[PDB]
Amino acid sequence: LDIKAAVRNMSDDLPPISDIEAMFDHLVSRIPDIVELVRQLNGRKLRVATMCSGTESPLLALNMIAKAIKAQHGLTLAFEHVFSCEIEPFKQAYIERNFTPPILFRDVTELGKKRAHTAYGSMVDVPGDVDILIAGTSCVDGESGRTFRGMLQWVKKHQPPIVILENVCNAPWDKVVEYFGQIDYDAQYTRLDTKEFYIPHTRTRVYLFATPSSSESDDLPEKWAQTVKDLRRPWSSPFEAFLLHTDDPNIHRARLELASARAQTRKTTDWNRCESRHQRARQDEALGLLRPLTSWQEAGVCKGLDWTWNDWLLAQTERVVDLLEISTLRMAKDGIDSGFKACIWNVSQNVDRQTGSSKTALAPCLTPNMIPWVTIRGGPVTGREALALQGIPVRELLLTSENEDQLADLAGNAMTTTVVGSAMIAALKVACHKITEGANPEKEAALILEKEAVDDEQVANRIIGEDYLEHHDLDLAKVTKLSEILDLACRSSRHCQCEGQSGTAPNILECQECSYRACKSCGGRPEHVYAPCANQRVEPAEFEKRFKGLLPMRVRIAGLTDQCLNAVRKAAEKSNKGSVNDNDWQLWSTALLEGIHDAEFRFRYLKRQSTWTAVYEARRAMLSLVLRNQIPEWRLTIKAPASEPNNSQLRALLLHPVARLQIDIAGQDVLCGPWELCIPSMKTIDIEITGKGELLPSWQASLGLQGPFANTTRWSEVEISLQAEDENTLDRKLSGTYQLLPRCGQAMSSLHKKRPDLSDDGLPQLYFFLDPTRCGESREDRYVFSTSTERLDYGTERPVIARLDSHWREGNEKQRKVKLDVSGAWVKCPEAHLTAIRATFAIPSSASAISASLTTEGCSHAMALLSCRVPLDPTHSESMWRRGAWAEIDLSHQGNTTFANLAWITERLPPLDGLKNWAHIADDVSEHVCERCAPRPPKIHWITIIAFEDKLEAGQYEHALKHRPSPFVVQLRLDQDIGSFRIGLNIVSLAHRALSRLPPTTSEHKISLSWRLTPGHVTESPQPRRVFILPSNKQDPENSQPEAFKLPLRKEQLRSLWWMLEQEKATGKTHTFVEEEISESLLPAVGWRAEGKAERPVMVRGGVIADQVGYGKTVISIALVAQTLSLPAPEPATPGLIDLKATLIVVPGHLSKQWPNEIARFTGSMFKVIVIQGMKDLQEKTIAELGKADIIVMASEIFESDVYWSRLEYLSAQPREWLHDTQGGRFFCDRLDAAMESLVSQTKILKLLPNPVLHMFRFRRVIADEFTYLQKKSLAAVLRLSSSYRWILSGTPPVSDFAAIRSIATFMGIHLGVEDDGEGDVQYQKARAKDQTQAEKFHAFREVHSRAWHNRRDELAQEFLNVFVRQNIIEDIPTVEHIHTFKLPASEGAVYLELEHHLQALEMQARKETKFKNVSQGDRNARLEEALSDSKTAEEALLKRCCHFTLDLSDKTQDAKSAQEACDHITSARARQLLACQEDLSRSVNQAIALHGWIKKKGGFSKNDDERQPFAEWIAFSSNISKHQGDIEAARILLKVIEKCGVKDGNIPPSPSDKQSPSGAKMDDVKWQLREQTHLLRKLVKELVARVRSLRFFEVVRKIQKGKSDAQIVLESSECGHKEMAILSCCGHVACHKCMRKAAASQRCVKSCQAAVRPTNIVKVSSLGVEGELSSGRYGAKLEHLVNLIHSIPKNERVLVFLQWEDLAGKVSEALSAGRIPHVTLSGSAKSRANTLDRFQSTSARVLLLKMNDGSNLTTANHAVFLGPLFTNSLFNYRAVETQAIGRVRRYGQQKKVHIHRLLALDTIDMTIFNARRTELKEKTDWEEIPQEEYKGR
Ligand SMILES: [Zn+2]
Ligand SMILES: [Zn+2]
Ligand SMILES: [Zn+2]
Ligand SMILES: [Zn+2]
Ligand SMILES: [Zn+2]
Repeated sequence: LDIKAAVRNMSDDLPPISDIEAMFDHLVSRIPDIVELVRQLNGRKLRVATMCSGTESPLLALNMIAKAIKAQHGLTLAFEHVFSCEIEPFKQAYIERNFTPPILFRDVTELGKKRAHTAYGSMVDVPGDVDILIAGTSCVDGESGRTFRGMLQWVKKHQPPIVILENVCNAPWDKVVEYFGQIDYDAQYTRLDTKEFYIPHTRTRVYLFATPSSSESDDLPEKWAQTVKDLRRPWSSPFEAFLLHTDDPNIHRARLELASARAQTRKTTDWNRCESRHQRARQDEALGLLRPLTSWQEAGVCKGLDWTWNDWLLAQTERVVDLLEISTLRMAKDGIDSGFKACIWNVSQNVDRQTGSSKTALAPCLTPNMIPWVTIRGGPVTGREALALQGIPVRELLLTSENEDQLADLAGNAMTTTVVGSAMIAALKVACHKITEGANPEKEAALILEKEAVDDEQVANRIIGEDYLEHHDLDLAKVTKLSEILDLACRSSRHCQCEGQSGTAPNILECQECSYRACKSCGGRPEHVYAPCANQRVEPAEFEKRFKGLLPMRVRIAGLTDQCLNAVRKAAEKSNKGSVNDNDWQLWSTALLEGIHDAEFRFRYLKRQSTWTAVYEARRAMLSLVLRNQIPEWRLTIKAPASEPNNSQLRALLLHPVARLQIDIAGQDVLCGPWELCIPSMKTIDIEITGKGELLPSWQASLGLQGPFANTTRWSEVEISLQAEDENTLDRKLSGTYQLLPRCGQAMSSLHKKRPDLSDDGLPQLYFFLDPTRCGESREDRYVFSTSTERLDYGTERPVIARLDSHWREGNEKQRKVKLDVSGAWVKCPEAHLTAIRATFAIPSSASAISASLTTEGCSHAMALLSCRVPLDPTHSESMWRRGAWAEIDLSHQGNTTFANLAWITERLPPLDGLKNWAHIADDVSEHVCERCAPRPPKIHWITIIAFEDKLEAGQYEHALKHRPSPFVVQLRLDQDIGSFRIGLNIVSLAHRALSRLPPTTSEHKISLSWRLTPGHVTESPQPRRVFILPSNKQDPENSQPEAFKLPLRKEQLRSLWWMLEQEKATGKTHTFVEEEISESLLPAVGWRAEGKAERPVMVRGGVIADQVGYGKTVISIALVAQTLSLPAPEPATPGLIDLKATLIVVPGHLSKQWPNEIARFTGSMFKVIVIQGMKDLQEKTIAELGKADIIVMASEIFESDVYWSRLEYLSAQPREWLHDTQGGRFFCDRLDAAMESLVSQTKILKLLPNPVLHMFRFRRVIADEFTYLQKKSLAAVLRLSSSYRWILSGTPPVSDFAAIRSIATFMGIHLGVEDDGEGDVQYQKARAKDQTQAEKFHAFREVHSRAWHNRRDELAQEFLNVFVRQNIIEDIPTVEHIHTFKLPASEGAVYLELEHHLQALEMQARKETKFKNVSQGDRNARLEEALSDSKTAEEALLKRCCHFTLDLSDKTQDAKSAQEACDHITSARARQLLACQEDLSRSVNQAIALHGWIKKKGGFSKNDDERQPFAEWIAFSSNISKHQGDIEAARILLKVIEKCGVKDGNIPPSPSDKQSPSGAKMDDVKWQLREQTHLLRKLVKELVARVRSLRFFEVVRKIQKGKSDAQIVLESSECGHKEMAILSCCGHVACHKCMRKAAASQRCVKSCQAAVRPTNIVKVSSLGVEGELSSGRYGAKLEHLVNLIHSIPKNERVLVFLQWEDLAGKVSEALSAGRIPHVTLSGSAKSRANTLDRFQSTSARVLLLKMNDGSNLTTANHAVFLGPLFTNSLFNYRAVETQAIGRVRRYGQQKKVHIHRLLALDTIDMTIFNARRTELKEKTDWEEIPQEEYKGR
């Protein structure tokens, strides 16, 4: 066939091919002329050089070419990756991990010179000779081609014989060939399609071979292209063969970070431009306006079909989510059910860009800016799966912390390996000559044998030990022993699709008429009849082990000779089934015998799907233990031969399993019973479907399609009829009546359930539904009639009973003839048997035998941890084992496959016990690093400053890191029929690694190295951050007294003072904290994580108090200073130093004026004090001036001052511009490091130095009084200076994570952690990743840790906390509550009453604010919403209006000042919006009439009755008062439509008209645009109706509130025939309560209201309010009760209020002056809130007006007065801000009785929220309530 015809949809004759090795094997089998390259090399080594290739698809393909060439012709050709270039750090880390090029450069522009920088920073010379070169997508771009010309300088100089490019179709290719001809290179570009070379991806890219000119009269590129376009072979395997399974540890992890990321967390764009296009499409294809995949409301309110990765759908945008709906509807109406056909959408493209509904097996182009969507999974294409569509093989990949966008970059800007391999092989073949052969074979072969002979010894001597005890022989027949296992299986199997392969989902729900289990969170759109799940859950980790003990490992089949089958068919011939044919029988029996004979099935893995299953791989078949809940069994499947066409008669008949083994429930053994064969014998039978029952909307109708699928009916039952014998031959008695289960989803919502019948009593339930084939035309999909409905996987087949014809679908007909087909007849077989089967293994089982034989500089050797011996068959054996000598196996590139073929051995071994605890030699030699296990990272140089790196040290660091001992070593051999493989850990290497990462100190301590090994380690799915708890400080004895202070210590500061004394004393305590640096190494598949650690004990005196303002931290620290006085406990000293006995405090600037005044207030005069503010005090006093001083306190700005650093460098003997920086980053840290190295020498030399620096000399004590304030520049200052004891004081301790705890511990002196920049948050990583050298940013991606190595550091941080960190946080005081409740005055109460129902009418909750382009659509929003003024949401406005009456608070130009006078403005302004509505409705009708006439100028609609017009039918229906219109609402529509244009007829031109058409032209654009105008007009009609209905309601209630003759007259307008009466909240419909309760229940009042009404709306007219009762007119009733309460307090207390609304606070502050309660408002100034709070707390102003979110001590304050409940989103944040401020007043240090007051309104949303808070807060956290007592005071 032609290539285009073939690649449009996959050829059925090309064999299915998905293995990249088989791809390239076939490609080499194509051309046999490639050996000419072997010859023209003559023993040389080919020289490749890629540039910006991305993922080295070149080298992947070329390795596979070399392996293929050897496989066919027995000829070896080698090639040496001379150098690669790549710019992006994560890309080059990926390359270095997965390939290890010997040279890897930064940028191509540099490499036109004699040397360049490699990725590391080595600056090696450019190589100079290559043979083939490949540039890429990223370099071909005087600025545009900065890279392209830079690469051309390389090409011109070095003249490579072959050059290949790769890029998009739309590139300046002619200019490329011009630039090539500039330097004499023959170039020809051609475009080629990825789908044309073996892969079902669709990508077209443009290539061009190059070669130097004048090689011949021939033009080489033309012949090259002719050969390349010959190398075409279309796709034949669906993209479902390149996809990983859904429950796969790399995909389920991808689902889990999505859920976890959502668990941590607003950006609203308007898609109004494309919205009209979406509805236009829905209108055009006649699709409905439904949303059947995910019913989406807003950005993130959607709800998928429970199996659809819903946490991804929540994160998309509205356009994408809607386009998914439009796609599923287009794919519907074509007989195709999306979600059950395997296909893929790329939904980033706008609507109508693509035709869509393409060939299902194919996949669109996966551009870097893609948002793909796998249909049948319900989720995005995982990046690892986008890399396998580029031909890259993904098994042995190393990925370390890549995003999905960062990895989509790689997968999109890649080279399809088959395509580049074809281009290379044609290029090399055509340009085979002109190659500069070496042709010296034997001198090279000698070196080849030299390298092999030296490494064959090197691997054999790497293992020491093996004298450790061998352990008892294991037999593979561990069949050691009933249905308790089979029900442990049910209790352990999967219950929520989101569970995966080891997960527990709370609140499982199980259905009836079908057993579909799902979690309560992700379940309910395909909802169907649930009930909670009964059974309790066993962990699968615990189950699987009991299962493993039940299983053999190698099994074989005994029976099934030939000619036994030849009598198996005889009995079925005697029986009524019949044998259809003999050709198929021969072709089947043949391939069955070569699958059974000579095959030892080996155990591979266990599937934890909703049913547990075990899998056994052979050479030519597979075996599966199914372990069903009912009828567990074994099924055998035979692999069809690899070289078979897709439409093969053999391959087809070898698709379903071929043999069956019913596990005997009686028998306690797994393997037992008879074997039944599925003989291939297709059968023709005739059936009679009958449709009876109620008719239901069809599947398409339920989706809401509007074409011929507008309304279509299908039956609710189906009565199936089969012939007697034609029933008896089939095993299951399948004739009955099947009830449809529409809520129970399936393909086309088709789940029919068998009714319970007779004699099928104990048997699984049989379902009948539709199941598509994941590929192929709609007419492929059929009815399954099966016994299971589980969501299967690729390569798993459904065990079905009989299939039905493919032309049934659905209907509503009475009965019809249909053809059923069944093809597999099972027949008994007793001759089959399944049979299980001097092995050893050297478990060391002696943790000390290794430790004894361990020696220093033994890093070269691998201490043997395990050995084994197992009998294999040397025949039909595979090449992992090596005959004769140990072969090592490189784990990084072969470990997954290796350990996947050894699992049948590895899962009989016992777990390595005796190794969990760690013990080893002690007092080890310190600082003796290996410099082979742990190289010294190079010194980084600094010089607008760029982090430069030292090239010379970089090269040694490179070589050393390249040559490091692999911590685990695996070796295998097959000497004589007995395979022996061993595992060894390089323990001393781990210890040497951990030794290096532990910085040296001048300590008299010696570390101890140790090591441990833990089995069973499993990779960890994400959990949330661990919170860090601080221990209390009350359980200890209290220090007696300070014997100096004049004031007591309140009995809760004594218990902490004793704690500060005991540590600065440090009784006993050879060492306090043990700093532990661990290093690890993973052996994944076996599961061992072997970790070795170094411990250093350190003894340090001090801690962090971490206590909040209003606590006597200052008092307690002056106490600790007084106690240890004249007591010279600190022993050590630098040999040259100026140590004093003073103590130092570091405090911020505005808190320094405090501290000496508290010594003065307290004892004072018992020790000399010096405070220093400002630099010109350090100049003032010398060293002997500063002498004889006990306590010194410094402002933090002294370090931030730069004359301080000038003095520091002057005493450091540095140049005067050294240490002179304005940014204070990592560079200034080195400027400190060198200086501090200088200080020790300077002070070692040699007083009264006039201007000393604090950093030069040593203290008795340093106290960091605030640790979170100290800026990033001045923190480094306070981290250096030395002291005998270390104290940190802080109101807020920075204890949020490890990176925050480490900042404290560095001040302490501990070294609990090391930097890695892979542990912080995504935010925090960036602020440090801007300071990284370009090589460090690369080194971060190179190595990654285990998420257990972080948890252990978390544990060590917690252990640091529990020793050095205390916190005093438990009822201090009587905390009483006083719920004050309002009566509604109805002077402003009714003002409130109109708001909630006005907002109910307009149904607007919040003001949305987004990007509006349409000037006449955005203003209609800014005006409609304008009534909810000065606020964000309905709750906020309702609270503001229940606190105080006012239309709106931002505009103070007009002031109501009274309740009725405010109602006046309410009525006036609301009539104003009514007129605004009618006048927007004015201009809109005119524009509609004009656009209507725009059809008329063109002339009719091409027919008198071409179509009904939306606008026309809206007229003459909105133009009468007949029906579907308010009693009085619509009479005001005629007054506005007729005045423009009268009766329906004519009036084509408008009476005023400015622009007849805003308007290229389509004549359908304006048509459907007029339709949109009709819809908008209907909308506007609705708001008019609401506006007038609410107006009538409010004027009615204001009538009673006025209480006059009009009130009584319209009171007697009851209209209910009666004359106590309730009012409708929607309009004035005063009809009596007696009938009107039934009116509101029946949802229809007596009138011709107009809209349905709720019984909760009703109010009693006598219950509205009484007038003249209380003067609630001057201000809000809340404000006057506030005045009353604050009057009622005694004058001597203190009051604070919160004011949760700052807008309301402006009015509250003014109204408080009416009560004349002098107040502070906490505003009016910036940064002068310090004086705000110093006021009235130094001693005046009583009451404070807080903000409820705007560290200060409120100890003077006694009464909190909340003034209305706070409005907030989450209960967590509610309680956080609620216990906070409840904490601000009575935290500690208070000698009062705290009272909490609430001013709430009885009939108001404020109580509606208060009840919601109370009735839910007591359940969660079991929050402690406070006693409630009525405030009587004064
Ligand atoms: Zn779920
Ligand atoms: Zn159900
Ligand atoms: Zn070492
Ligand atoms: Zn009545
Ligand atoms: Zn009414």
